[PDB]
Amino acid sequence: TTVFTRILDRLLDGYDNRLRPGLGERVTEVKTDIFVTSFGPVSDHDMEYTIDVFFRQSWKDERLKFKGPMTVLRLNNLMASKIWTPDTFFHNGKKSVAHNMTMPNKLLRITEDGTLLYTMRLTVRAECPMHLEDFPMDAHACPLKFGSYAYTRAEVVYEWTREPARSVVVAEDGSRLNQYDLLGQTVDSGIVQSSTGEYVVMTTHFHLKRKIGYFVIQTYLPCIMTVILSQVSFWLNRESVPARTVFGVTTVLTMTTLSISARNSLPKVAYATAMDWFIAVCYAFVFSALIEFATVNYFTKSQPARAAKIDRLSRIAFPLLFGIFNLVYWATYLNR
Amino acid sequence: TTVFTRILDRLLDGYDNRLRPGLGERVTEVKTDIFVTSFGPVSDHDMEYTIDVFFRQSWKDERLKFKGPMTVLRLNNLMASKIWTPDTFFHNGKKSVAHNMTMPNKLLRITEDGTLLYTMRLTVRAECPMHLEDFPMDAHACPLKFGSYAYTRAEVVYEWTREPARSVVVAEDGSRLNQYDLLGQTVDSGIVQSSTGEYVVMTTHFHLKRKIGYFVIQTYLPCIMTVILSQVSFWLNRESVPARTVFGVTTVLTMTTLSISARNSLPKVAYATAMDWFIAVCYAFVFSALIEFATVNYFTKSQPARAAKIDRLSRIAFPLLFGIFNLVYWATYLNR
Amino acid sequence: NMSFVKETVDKLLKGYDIRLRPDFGGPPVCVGMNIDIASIDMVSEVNMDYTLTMYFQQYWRDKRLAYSGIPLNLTLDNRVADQLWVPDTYFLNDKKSFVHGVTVKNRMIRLHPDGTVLYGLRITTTAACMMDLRRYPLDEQNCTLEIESYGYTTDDIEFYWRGGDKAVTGVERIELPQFSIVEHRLVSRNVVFATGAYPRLSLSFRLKRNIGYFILQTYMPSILITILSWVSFWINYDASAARVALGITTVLTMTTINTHLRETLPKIPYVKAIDMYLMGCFVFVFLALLEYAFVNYIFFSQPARAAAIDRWSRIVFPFTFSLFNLVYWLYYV
Amino acid sequence: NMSFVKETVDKLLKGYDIRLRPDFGGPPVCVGMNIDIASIDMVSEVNMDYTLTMYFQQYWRDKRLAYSGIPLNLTLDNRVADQLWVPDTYFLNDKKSFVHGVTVKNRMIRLHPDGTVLYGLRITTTAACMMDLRRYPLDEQNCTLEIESYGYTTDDIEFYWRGGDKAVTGVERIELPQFSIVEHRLVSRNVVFATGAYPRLSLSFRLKRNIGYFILQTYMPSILITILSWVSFWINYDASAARVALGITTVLTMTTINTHLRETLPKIPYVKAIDMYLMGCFVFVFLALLEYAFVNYIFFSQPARAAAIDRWSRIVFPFTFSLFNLVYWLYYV
Amino acid sequence: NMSFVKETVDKLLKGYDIRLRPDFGGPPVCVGMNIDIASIDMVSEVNMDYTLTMYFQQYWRDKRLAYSGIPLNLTLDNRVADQLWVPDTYFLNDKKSFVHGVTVKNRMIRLHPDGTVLYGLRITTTAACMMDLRRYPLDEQNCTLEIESYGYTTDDIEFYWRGGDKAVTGVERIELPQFSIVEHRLVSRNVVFATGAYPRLSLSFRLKRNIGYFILQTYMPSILITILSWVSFWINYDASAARVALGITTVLTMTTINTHLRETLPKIPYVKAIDMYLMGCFVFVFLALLEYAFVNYIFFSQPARAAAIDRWSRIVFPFTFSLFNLVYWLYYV
Amino acid sequence: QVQLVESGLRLSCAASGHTFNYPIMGWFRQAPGKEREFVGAISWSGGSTSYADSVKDRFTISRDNAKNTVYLEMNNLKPEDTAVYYCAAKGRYSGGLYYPTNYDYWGQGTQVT
Ligand SMILES: *[C@@H]1O[C@H](CO)[C@@H](O[C@@H]2O[C@H](CO)[C@@H](O[C@@H]3O[C@H](CO[C@H]4O[C@H](CO)[C@@H](O)[C@H](O)[C@@H]4O)[C@@H](O)[C@H](O[C@H]4O[C@H](CO)[C@@H](O)[C@H](O)[C@@H]4O)[C@@H]3O)[C@H](O)[C@H]2NC(C)=O)[C@H](O)[C@H]1NC(C)=O
Ligand SMILES: *[C@@H]1O[C@H](CO)[C@@H](O[C@@H]2O[C@H](CO)[C@@H](O[C@@H]3O[C@H](CO[C@H]4O[C@H](CO)[C@@H](O)[C@H](O)[C@@H]4O)[C@@H](O)[C@H](O[C@H]4O[C@H](CO)[C@@H](O)[C@H](O)[C@@H]4O)[C@@H]3O)[C@H](O)[C@H]2NC(C)=O)[C@H](O)[C@H]1NC(C)=O
Ligand SMILES: CCCCCCCC/C=C\CCCCCCCC(=O)O[C@@H](COC(=O)CCCCCCCCCCCCCCC)COP(=O)([O-])OCC[N+](C)(C)C
Ligand SMILES: CCCCCCCC/C=C\CCCCCCCC(=O)O[C@@H](COC(=O)CCCCCCCCCCCCCCC)COP(=O)([O-])OCC[N+](C)(C)C
Ligand SMILES: *[C@@H]1O[C@H](CO)[C@@H](O[C@@H]2O[C@H](CO)[C@@H](O)[C@H](O)[C@H]2NC(C)=O)[C@H](O)[C@H]1NC(C)=O
Ligand SMILES: [Cl-]
Ligand SMILES: [Cl-]
Repeated sequence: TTVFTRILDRLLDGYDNRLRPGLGERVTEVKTDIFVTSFGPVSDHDMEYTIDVFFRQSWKDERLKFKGPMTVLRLNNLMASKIWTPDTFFHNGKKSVAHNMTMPNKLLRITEDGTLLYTMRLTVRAECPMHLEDFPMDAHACPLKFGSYAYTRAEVVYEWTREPARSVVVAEDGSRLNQYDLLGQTVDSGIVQSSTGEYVVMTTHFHLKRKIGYFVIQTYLPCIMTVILSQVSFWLNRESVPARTVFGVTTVLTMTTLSISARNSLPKVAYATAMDWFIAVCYAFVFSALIEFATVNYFTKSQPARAAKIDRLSRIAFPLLFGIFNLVYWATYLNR
Repeated sequence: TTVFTRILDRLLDGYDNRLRPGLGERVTEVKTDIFVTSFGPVSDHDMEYTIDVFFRQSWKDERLKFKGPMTVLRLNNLMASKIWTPDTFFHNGKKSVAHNMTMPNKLLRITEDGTLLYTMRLTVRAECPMHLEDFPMDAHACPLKFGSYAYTRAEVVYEWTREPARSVVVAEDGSRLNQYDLLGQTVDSGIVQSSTGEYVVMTTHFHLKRKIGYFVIQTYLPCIMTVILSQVSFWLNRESVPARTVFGVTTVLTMTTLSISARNSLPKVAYATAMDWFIAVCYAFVFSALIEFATVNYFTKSQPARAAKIDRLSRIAFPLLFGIFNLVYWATYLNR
Repeated sequence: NMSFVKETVDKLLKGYDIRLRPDFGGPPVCVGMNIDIASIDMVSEVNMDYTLTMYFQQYWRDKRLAYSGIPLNLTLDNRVADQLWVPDTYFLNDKKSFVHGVTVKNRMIRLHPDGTVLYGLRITTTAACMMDLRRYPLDEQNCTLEIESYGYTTDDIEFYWRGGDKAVTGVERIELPQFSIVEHRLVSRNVVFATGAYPRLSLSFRLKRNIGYFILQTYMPSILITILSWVSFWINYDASAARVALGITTVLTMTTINTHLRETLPKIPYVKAIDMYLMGCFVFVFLALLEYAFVNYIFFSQPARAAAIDRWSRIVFPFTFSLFNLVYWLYYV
Repeated sequence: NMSFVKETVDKLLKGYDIRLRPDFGGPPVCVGMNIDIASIDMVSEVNMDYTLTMYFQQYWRDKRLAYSGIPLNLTLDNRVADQLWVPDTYFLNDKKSFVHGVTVKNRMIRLHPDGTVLYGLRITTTAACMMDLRRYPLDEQNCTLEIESYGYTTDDIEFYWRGGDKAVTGVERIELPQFSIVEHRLVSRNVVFATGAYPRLSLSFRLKRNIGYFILQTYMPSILITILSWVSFWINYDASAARVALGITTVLTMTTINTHLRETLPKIPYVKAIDMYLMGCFVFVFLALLEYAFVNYIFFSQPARAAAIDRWSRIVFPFTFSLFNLVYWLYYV
Repeated sequence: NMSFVKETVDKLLKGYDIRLRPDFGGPPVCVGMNIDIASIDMVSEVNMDYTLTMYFQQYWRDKRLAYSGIPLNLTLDNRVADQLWVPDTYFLNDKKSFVHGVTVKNRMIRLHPDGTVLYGLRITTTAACMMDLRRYPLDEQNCTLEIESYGYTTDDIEFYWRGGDKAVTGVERIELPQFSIVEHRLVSRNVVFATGAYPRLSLSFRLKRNIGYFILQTYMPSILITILSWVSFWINYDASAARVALGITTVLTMTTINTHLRETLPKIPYVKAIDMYLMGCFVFVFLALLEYAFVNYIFFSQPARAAAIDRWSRIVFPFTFSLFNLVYWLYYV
Repeated sequence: QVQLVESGLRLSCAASGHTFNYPIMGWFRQAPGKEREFVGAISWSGGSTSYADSVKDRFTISRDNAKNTVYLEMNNLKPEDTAVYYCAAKGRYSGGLYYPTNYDYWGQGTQVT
């Protein structure tokens, strides 16, 4: 055990952690890979998502070569603060957490040829810009971009540890999504440019599709039921003026409440979503049923035959047109 | 000034702050008192309360004896980090704050005989389990328990500085309570045994009694007015079937809404409070009035005399029964 | 004799290397764990997590810390924990955690003559628990705590529950307003990641939801509105405004109850048990309204048929609602 | 020369005991305070507090820091404040406070040749303020900040407002939508605790609440609903459904207004001014409904009396409502 | 040759006093700034603030850090920033800021051979923005970021935008849901407080609110309810229950729309444009209900005048509502 | 942009334009041999006035937002009150209330003897 203490003391003797390995001689190459332990909730209102990862970096530092009875030193993570490490940050991160319970969730390993493995456990909140025209039948590609903060590409480059598609691995039971479905990920790398120079960026896109069931049993079904309820009025006799008026006013009030309540977990976008179009058409149907009653009541005591004809025609026209609209709408949006 | 600097440097020369005073020789006795500057809000949903205290501890350390021109050194609280102090914690604390603005709110005083006075300013959030069967006419005993984390009763014992009743002192104008009254407090001490050994625990119970005015004008009055409104229906003539139907329907809907909304403040306990019983009986009255109208309408055209008799008897029976119920309920729950 | 104890303690930390685990280069160090659970706070379905407060004790042996001549176990100031090696234990499914720090950091270090260290912490942790809400509110959940070593593989360290099945205490005294703890379980296993094999301890609880709150809050109002909808069958068919008001009110109120209830839960895509009950109640009130509409449609030419239809509704609707309740509560209980 | 100043400051801090106050063992050290108010972010009735942001300046003399040969005042990097003695000033009624720390800790240290230290902080504090809401929303509040020394008694330390009445600036920068600042006051005193007597500065503001929002959103809806309830008097007494619908709607809407308004405030037990107004409006609408109930009760045998009752209600209800409003607005304004 | 670089960097920090600014005792040190706006997340009328993430770069010259013999920019580990002098820059109007710290502190230190220091931070800041809501939601706001020295006066330090109007980048890429950035402006000035004169940089944005959400959310429901109220004029005047139902429903819906509107804004004491529109609509629906009350009152003895009043109301209400809409939408656009 | 119009013993300052961005109006007077001297300041909305020592209890400042005017009423004059008067607007984050440098839009000079 004294041998390893002497080895560590010699490794750190005269070491300067203010300097990257290969400073002034070569580029520092960092191999990176991410293990997602849970792909957490997506927040539509904040346009963001949370992800919990093991973030793994590996690189060569010739100043740390050693020779001893073991080939890999698995050290206490405090040693990480004594050596040089890459200064990786997430470009679209919002407020991340490096876990510190019960100790810093970090690991450092040194191989005798000077290779360093450096792993940490992180919870990252990241921006996912969403376009909600097709809501609630929308799909998104949520990104995760990371790279060096201070070192340009002439100093530090990043590479995926293995094939890029196999360097971002999602745990099989690691899904905290309630509203979305994760379809896969695409892995890529590139160069970003800024006033301080050119930097390497590593990018991962997660492909999410919104599940529709909640909005079916929360918004679409009540709208359909309100339209059917408004059309029930066509079968009450023309003497029942207060009853048909009650039908009309109650269905219009219900439609207004549903239209207002439809956007409650969404950002205040300036355009219309698909659900908004559905609600607008349902509102038009309900309002037109009330206008039909007003027209029927106007002609009741002067041209009773015309009123009877209008009622009979409406009894067929309204449901048929609503069914045709539903066919067109669902074919348009579920086949996109 | 240099005399005091030399005294302080001599006190701290060869002083090990890892060792409690009297280690291996006798028991460290800590005298404790509490000054409550504000007894903060009580939360029923979280079953917790907040309290702001000056927490005062006092003990004897022979290693800190001195002889100088002054008898008591009132030192900068930095000195407290260089000597031994007790590891006192609050057993039922949830997340507390040691105040730090503009400097750590701590004070250390050393008397020439080796006596230390150590005071800190704390905000403690503590657990108060509540039995809400008598809500909103209930009373609680919220505890505050503290003791040593790591030292058993064979090493550290806590005593109240003066008589236990006089050791916890609540400020006159330090009430941040909104819906409660602080009736008093009791003070006690005891022993608690856990997997690591036996520990001294000091307990203070604060007795709280809920004020009812908010719930009187928030729940009880709307329910009573709804019942009276439903009984108004018995005076309308029998030709006005839509009017009496509207009376019954709107009163039943109001009772349903009140019943759903009356449990917002409370946690989702699995039993019925007193308010729940009151609302259930009011609901029964409103439903029974609607059923009475249905019975009267059923017999109106076939047996008009029976319908008139039922209306006449109901006009007397319903207010009398509601008055008797109110008398019994309030007598039961006020002189509890 | 504080001088001799101080000499011994200073001797222990003289050549101590905190960067190396005990038995570095040799067999794995064994770490026994025990937990005293103080409370389990909010079990949230919206956030899909639960909060736990506990005393977490770790027990191991470091021969570098053995001492002689002092027949006492040395409880030290907790800050000495910053100079000793401790295991890098973490919780895999924890979202936010902290060690309590009033009045000091709630930490205990107790040394023993043979080099045994007892290391205690008081921890509050919010831990993720994905819940299956298909049978809500008659559901039963299983929530876990996953205890693992971050950096040390199974060749450096090995975990075990100290005391067998009695390593976790205080479960039977927990009081939860909405749940009851049916059972708790302790598991020890290994998990393989790309960086090696690691020891894992699992503490799981099985929670059974209490239904009294939901009987008071959701089922009873729906039943009362469904019964209210049947009052129409006892009103004569010529009173159109009264019966239409009754039916429309019941239908809209049932829809309002369902939508109001569904917004206190996460936006899950599937149907829960209470959702099925509310949808059935909606079907009943809607069919009562349709019955009145049909009676109103044919009560001029055929009044006797309308009277018969009302008379049959008076019996059929309560009977079918009773059967629906029987099937529902036999299926879900 | 930078090296000459460097060695002057090194000489100042050589032999400096940060554990001792200036003139330790002698007369008390005097600390002058200035406050420059930047804003009051919010005033919360539910939490009974308010958030204040300010530049807090402390002035004292430490003879150990006197220097000669430089006829200049040394503005030092704020990190040097970690090496100097500073007063242990705290705020007694504060609940959560921080010093701003971007880009660095918002702290300032300025030394003067004779030993005077000027020490500045940028602080945001959420301070408690108990509000009396009996006259709400026509109420006037008094919110204070209590500045005290924690460890040093009046024998060690003295506080004074530096400049007297001009020690606090920036009061005109306070822009609250729901309040206006009427007055501010400075107080100096001593407070006795069981550990001794301590200096205490007090800064108080008087807040006057603006009535416009409540006129727009609470009083007018109630007035309009009360007026709408009078439309029943002009409708013929054969329209039982229409008049009953009018009365029921007005009554339930008044109750809804009251419940919705009261749900947004702390659960105080007493009655506020707005509550008394809403209850008066409820009494008026309930009496209108009762008037129709009586007219419907009597009109089939005494139509002339029912017509007279409606005719008199048309005049009486607006008159008594105007009297109620006159009395209410005279008493509360 | 890394050993020579190490020796040079050790030499630069030999005898270095971080308590002293560059050119201490001489002319002011000039600090240039530039900002890359990564995002502007949320703009809140309720809290009167906005959130912003940026790369903030400061540039200055420190001749103590000049080095020779190394023809390279020296990017150093960001912890070297703790061993150097940096400016004490802060944001006056900020409420809560932080530097990102994952995986390490998001900080950059780059030395140049002549002694030039580039110091970069990534900052998320919430900043106060007082908003004028008199024309809401047709309003336009001006939100600023104020950048100042905390301790150093204009005799010690000077600020300037590095590159003039090109010093702030990334504004044109910003996408906001409710707003669009019409313009951004850069200003440099001096500000005098009681403690002296300080340099100040201001960055201002002008935001114009998008109207579509409010067209879909509040204006169209109000228009549709107002139109719905006119259906009453086409129902025969003897159907009292129906027309009273229409009037009551329209009044209730107006109140509901208004409450949903007000549940999203701060409690300001003045009237907004949307408030003006909503109370115009309320006046219209109330007048329609009063028209029915009049017709029902006079139609028993004067059927012809009642028919004429209904017939004329069929035309007058749409015409006046169209005129009110024309005036409203011409006064605000 | 704010336009200040001076009229007027009583001096009136009528402001038009962006009075929301400059929520404070202040009064100054310049002596023939001395620099500009602060007299008083008024908030457009809060109506919270502040005065210099030399004109406390004598000068008064009032504000009306109906036509965006601020009035300085001068009473109990003295021969040491013969200075050219100016009115100015101060930004929201412009610093100290007593320093002319912090005021952006200055009105026309008005003479008093
Ligand atoms: C009241 O008490 C709280 C804690 O309860 C204080 O907050 C802590 O303040 C200390 C002192 O400033 C902080 O400790 C120092 O942190 C430096 C780094 O700060 C950055 O990173 C941390 C996270 O790692 C962030 O929290 C922080 O905001 C910054 O972004 C370290 O560099 C310091 O270490 C240096 O000195 C030690 C001396 O021994 C050396 O060993 C180190 O190598 C190094 O040179 C130091 O650790 C602490 O992080 C703060 N914690 C929190 C949670 O904020 C308040 O400041 C205090 N308030 C008052 C008024 O006193
Ligand atoms: C949001 O709202 C803020 C105010 O709250 C607006 O900020 C103002 O912006 C204008 C520019 O549009 C600023 O005016 C300019 O100020 C410059 C700096 O002045 C300082 O230095 C001079 C001496 O050099 C001093 O006299 C002065 O008191 C200051 O200390 C001037 O240099 C500019 O002058 C230029 O224009 C004038 C004509 O206008 C020419 O005569 C000059 O030669 C020169 O070309 C100019 O005056 C103003 O200072 C800002 N106010 C504040 C408080 O910062 C934002 O513009 C607004 N945002 C948007 C998007 O509109
Ligand atoms: C109190 C109660 C009041 C309310 C009323 C109660 C009534 C009670 C009565 C009945 C209850 C019925 C409940 C059904 C719930 C189904 C949910 C489901 O499983 O959805 C499934 C999908 O769903 C689809 O794919 C269908 C979507 C299209 C629906 C079209 C409706 C047409 C109506 C025509 C009308 C014509 C009318 C003509 C005129 C008369 C699964 O959901 P998911 O997993 O989230 O989806 C995955 C999405 N992803 C793959 C893209 C990721
Ligand atoms: C728009 C509004 C719509 C609603 C309607 C508006 C209507 C407007 C008209 C009138 C409104 C009148 C409002 C009064 C409010 C008083 C509040 C108060 O302070 O109460 C105090 C008195 O409380 C008690 O003493 C508790 C017992 C109350 C019993 C009530 C019985 C009613 C029975 C009716 C039977 C009818 C039968 C009829 C049969 C035909 C509360 O005391 P506290 O100190 O806060 O609490 C105790 C605290 N302690 C435990 C620490 C001691
Ligand atoms: C130090 O701690 C050890 C471990 O708990 C103690 O050893 C146990 O002491 C109890 C005392 O009742 C015995 O019943 C056990 O049989 C002991 N176990 C072992 C393995 O020795 C020891 O007594 C403690 N020492 C002191 C001085 O308290
Ligand atoms: Cl999700
Ligand atoms: Cl309370």
